Amino acid sequence: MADRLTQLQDAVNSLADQFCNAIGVLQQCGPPASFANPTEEYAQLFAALIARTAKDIDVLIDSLPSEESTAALQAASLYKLEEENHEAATCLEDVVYRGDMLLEKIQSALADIAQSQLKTR
Amino acid sequence: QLQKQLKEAEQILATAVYQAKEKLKSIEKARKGAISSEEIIKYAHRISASNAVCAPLTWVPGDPRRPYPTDLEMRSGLLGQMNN
Amino acid sequence: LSRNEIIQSYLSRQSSLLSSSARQLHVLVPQSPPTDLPGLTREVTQDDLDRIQASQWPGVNGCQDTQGNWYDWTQCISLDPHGDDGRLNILPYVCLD
Amino acid sequence: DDAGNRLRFQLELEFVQCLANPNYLNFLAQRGYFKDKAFVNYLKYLLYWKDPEYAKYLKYPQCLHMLELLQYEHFRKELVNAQCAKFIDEQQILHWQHYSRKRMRLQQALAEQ
Amino acid sequence: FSSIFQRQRVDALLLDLRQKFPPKF
Amino acid sequence: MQYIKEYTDENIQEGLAPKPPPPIKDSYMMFGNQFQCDDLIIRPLESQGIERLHPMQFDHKKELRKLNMSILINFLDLLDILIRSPGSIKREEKLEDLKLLFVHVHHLINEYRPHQARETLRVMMEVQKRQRLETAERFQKHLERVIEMIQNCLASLPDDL
Amino acid sequence: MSGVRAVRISIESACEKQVHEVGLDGTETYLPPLSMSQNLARLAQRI
Amino acid sequence: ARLPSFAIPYAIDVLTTGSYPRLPTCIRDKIIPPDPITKIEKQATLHQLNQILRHRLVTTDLPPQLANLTVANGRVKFRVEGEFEATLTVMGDDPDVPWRLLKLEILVEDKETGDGRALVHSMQISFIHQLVQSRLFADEKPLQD
Repeated sequence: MADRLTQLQDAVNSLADQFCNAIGVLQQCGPPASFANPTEEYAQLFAALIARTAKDIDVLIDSLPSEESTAALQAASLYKLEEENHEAATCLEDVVYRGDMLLEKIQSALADIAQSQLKTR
Repeated sequence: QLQKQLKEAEQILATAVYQAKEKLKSIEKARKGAISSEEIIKYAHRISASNAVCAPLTWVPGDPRRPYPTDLEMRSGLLGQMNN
Repeated sequence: LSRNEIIQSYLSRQSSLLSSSARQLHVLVPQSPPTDLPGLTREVTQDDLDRIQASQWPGVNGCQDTQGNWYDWTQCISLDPHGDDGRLNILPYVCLD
Repeated sequence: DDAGNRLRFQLELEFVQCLANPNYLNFLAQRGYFKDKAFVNYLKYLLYWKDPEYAKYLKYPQCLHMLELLQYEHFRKELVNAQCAKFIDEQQILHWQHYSRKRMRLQQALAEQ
Repeated sequence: FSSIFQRQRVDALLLDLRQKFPPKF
Repeated sequence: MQYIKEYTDENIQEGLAPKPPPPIKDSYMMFGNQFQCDDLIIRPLESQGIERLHPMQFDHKKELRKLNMSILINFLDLLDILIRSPGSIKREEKLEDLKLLFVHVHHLINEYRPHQARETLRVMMEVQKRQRLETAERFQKHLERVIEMIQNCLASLPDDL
Repeated sequence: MSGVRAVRISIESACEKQVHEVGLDGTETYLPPLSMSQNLARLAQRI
Repeated sequence: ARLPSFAIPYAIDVLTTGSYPRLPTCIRDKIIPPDPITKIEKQATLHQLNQILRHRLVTTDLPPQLANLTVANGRVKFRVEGEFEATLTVMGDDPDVPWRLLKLEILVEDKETGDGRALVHSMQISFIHQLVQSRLFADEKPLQD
């Protein structure tokens, strides 16, 4: 979850829910007639909410990606990234190898110093 | 005075090569398994078309769906039916 | 279903607005006649991959914006499409890990 | 044998994804088929789902973690208690709402600033 | 569903070891 | 619920008498209750079952904006139905009509779901690459420091001698 | 889809934060801090 | 009608290495005891313990009398040739861990006074093991004591 796409899905469903809620409120409750003010306030609030939801859906649509970046542009970039990841792997391996050799040398040197110091006693 | 300074150099290089070998172990595990991308996308669709590995977004306890097979899928499968 | 009351209707209001939400919108993007596999059909080249890796491409590598701030796919965009205090918060498109 | 292999395939895949269930695990523990060692040879045999070309088919994923957990055998002497099986169920379901809680945290952290 | 009976002397030596070297938690 | 007992009876044996794993199926299976035949498209098309309002120009963002505006205008026309003639036939069409529109607004954005999927792989790879190089550089800096550390200690030792 | 080319990715699984116990009402306790010499103390105790 | 997001990192954890780290480990930690230590890791930890033991011995005032020491496999093997065998080993870091007295042995033997049996029963050897372990936990200059 937590994507712009799930936000857009929930916004569209909230639009449909505001449609059903707006009709079910503004038909069930009203002042009778003449051949109330709370109902008028309800109508204004519902219209404002529907407009805001529409604007948000439009903004999220603008936000997602274009009809450029077709799937082949993703695939070729993926191929190039696999090659460069191989090269980065071998480079990391080389630096680790040099560090390992240096570490084994200094370790053996320190062991020999300790052996001499214990043998002198 | 040779010993103590050689020891602190040894310790710093030891932690450095240790973290580097951690990342190298993870790279070598990734080297063992290499799958085509469309197989990963297809399997991700089968794993999360119905909410099997990640929960539905509006879930309250008492909802029937579960991340395990469920009683109905068990009682209606080939395993429950065809042997009984 | 049968009855909607002030408190319950206001509950519907706050729940719907918390689910949903001077311009500060994204810069508009036109139609794109050059697309890489079907439309323009570029033989696999190299400028396109270098643009998709390093440069700023506003349809592919991110979402651009008025006031200039660039946002790639892993970031969350804060905007205000209305003239209110309420801010739209577009979540990240990818959500790495 | 095409039909025998087909039925063995489908029946085994429903069995392992069924074995994702902690409640079916408690049923198998209390009804006591775990102490049979034909069953432990079967559970050693079922680890061919870990291959990628066989895990391509497992729609319910957790089965494999519990399948490793079944091979331990101190595990199968356990799970006869319903309290530990209920605990495993609570942990599975509470892990399952993970990304949802990540969504809630991210939306509130965006909401405050 | 032993003790070889020279352990009296070793034991007295253990008591002398307890006194000459006390335990320290 | 049951336990496959014939194959577990088969498994208790020695020698080579136990059985091999079954071969992979590349056709219709019957797992659970649905079929889940392989080689399925991730997004099964809209032409299999319902109408299709949009041509092959299919520039997704424009048609999504079009479908948003069409949903709102058909809601306004449903309000015109409820004002003028509630007993008309058209409202049934109208209560079907925007339903079809809502289906398309879901069906387009589900077509962003493979793309999003592919794209998250791409950024994961980029982040993966970057982290490797960062560790490399980190380690090399440590290596350099260790080298010069050893050097200055060696630079100290004939000065003791 | 429509016969999109597949390329062999080899993605490192991100194993940074491993949840140990999921608490009731949220609040996971990520137990391992991934230490270095305490690994030596663990494996020295376990021998 | 809507299709939820594809949850790729779980599928990456499936298809590359066929398991699931993502589940709370309190299942396996509460029910199952931890896995027994293999080989390799054993040899590496023993080698690191040998190095730590060398560096800890060169700092402490070791008894220079007749205690020839061999760091053999994480065990310093303090053995005076006449009478006494000790095996010592540190558990954790270099500065502050005390010593463990893994095996104590008495080399003094006469097969006639002790009537063809050992001079000291394992009861008394274990008693001296506790006493010298306590005086190691007194945390003085330990090896002299």
